[PDB]
Formats: sequence, C-alpha cells, structure tokens
Amino acid sequence: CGKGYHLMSFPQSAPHGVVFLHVTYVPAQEKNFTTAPAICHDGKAHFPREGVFVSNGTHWFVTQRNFYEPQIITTDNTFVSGNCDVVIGIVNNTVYDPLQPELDSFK
Amino acid sequence: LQPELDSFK
Amino acid sequence: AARDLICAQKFNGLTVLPPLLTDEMIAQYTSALLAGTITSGWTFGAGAALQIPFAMQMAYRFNGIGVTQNVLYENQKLIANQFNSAIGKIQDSLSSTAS
Ligand SMILES: *[C@@H]1O[C@H](CO)[C@@H](O[C@@H]2O[C@H](CO)[C@@H](O)[C@H](O)[C@H]2NC(C)=O)[C@H](O)[C@H]1NC(C)=O
Ligand SMILES: *[C@@H]1O[C@H](CO)[C@@H](O)[C@H](O)[C@H]1NC(C)=O
Ligand SMILES: *[C@@H]1O[C@H](CO)[C@@H](O)[C@H](O)[C@H]1NC(C)=O
Repeated sequence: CGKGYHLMSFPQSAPHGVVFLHVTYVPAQEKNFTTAPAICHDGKAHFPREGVFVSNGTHWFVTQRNFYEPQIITTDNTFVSGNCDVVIGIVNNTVYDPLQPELDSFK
Repeated sequence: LQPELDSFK
Repeated sequence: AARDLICAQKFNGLTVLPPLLTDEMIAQYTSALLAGTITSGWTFGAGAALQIPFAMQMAYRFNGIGVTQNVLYENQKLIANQFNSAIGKIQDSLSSTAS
C-alpha cells in the first residue's frame, strides 16, 4: 500500500472500481555518521536494546533507527552479553549508570 | 538493589 | 539439407516478436537490486539508499525473527562459513542436475 512505511489508507468509489489513497512515511534528509556494533566498557560488551550506536566525531550516542534522536549511553538502554574480545569492530567508551549517583548521595 | 545495600552497610 | 521447423513457421505467416527488455537490461536490473540490498538493506525500497555495514544489518535481520543480536556478534565467522557453504552447494546443485 504505497511506497514507504504505510500509515493509513482511504477508500473512494469510482465508475466500475475503487480508488485508494495511501498515506505513507518517507524519510527526507540524511546525514553520515560513524557506527560501532558494541561498546567494551569495564571488560563487558554493551549492545543497544533498541536503536544503534552513532558518533559525531568525538562523543558516542545511541539513537533510533529511522530518526536522529541522540541519547546518552546508559545501562537502561544497553544490555550486557559476554566479554569484549570476541566482537569484531568493538570500540571503547564509558556507560553511565543512574543508580550510582543517587546511591552515593544517600550516603 | 540489596547487594548495593550490603555494600552500603 | 536438414530443414528445421522455424523456417516452416516463418513461411506460413507465424512470426515471433522480440521482447522490449533485452537480457542485458534484465541483468542490469538484477545487479542494481543486489547492490541495493547488500549495502543498504530494506531502506532502498522506501526512500533513498541508506548505507549500513553488512554485519549490522544482518543483526537487524536477526531481530525480526526473535533472536537477540549478540548471537551474530559472537558467531559471525560460523554464520559466514555456513552461508558460503550453502552458496557453494547451490552452485553444485545447479551444475549437476539439469531438471
Ligand atoms: C558532538 O556532540 C557533543 C554533544 O552533542 C558536543 O559536545 C558539546 O559541544 C558544545 C558546543 O557548543 C559544548 O558547548 C558542550 O559543552 C559540549 N558538551 C560537553 C559535554 O562538553 C560536541 O562538540 C560535538 N562534536 C562535534 C565535532 O560536533
Ligand atoms: C556521506 O559520504 C559520502 C562519501 O562519498 C558522500 O558522497 C555523501 O555526500 C555523504 N553524505 C550523505 C548524506 O550521504
Ligand atoms: C580498549 O581498551 C583495551 C584495554 O584498556 C585495549 O586493549 C584496547 O586496545 C582498546 N581498544 C582500542 C580500539 O584501542
């Protein structure tokens, strides 16, 4: 139903037929980025839950696949699976944890 | 969270 | 001296027209589709081509069947070897059997 990701459709009558109006979703403006499959932090491999790791040259972010919404890398949207000596192309970066500052502030 | 409490104590 | 049926079909008014798209253009369309689906994935069918590494869109394609993407990144070489062996077996099956 149309070109692109389908959103809605509307029917109309026609002489000996039907006519569909397909409302779709087409991405428009693109931008190059540098990506990595996983992040080696503290000897652990962090993989994104949903989205993809990108970088703007200096800092690393994680974003959704079909839109540029960069977020800081956190243990909430990444998960751990094994050591970082088996993934080809893994880079080095830190991963924020929101539990630790609140736990230190309660002390 | 309770091992973090054990390390807290 | 060995007359074929093609001249007899020709001499009775039964002609065969050539197709509009020659096989060179069909091969060009097939090569365009392969080069689109290798370097971009499903993105070249919606809008423009969106470049992505192959081992990352393969991990995207494991997420569509209910398998997490660490399975690829810890077993990339074995899956590549299995794909190459399957391609070679397809080649041998097409070379041997003509039916
Ligand atoms: C990559 O993105 C990061 C964050 O989006 C940029 O870091 C910030 O840059 C602005 C520039 O006006 C500074 O005011 C901020 O202080 C920076 N953040 C931090 C935490 O220091 C970074 O500059 C970007 N790099 C490139 C090359 O675009
Ligand atoms: C990305 O990099 C390529 C490298 O040749 C360049 O041609 C292209 O204009 C860049 N930008 C986009 C949006 O593809
Ligand atoms: C990441 O850090 C480890 C140990 O600190 C090091 O062996 C490895 O080379 C680093 N990665 C890169 C790409 O330099």
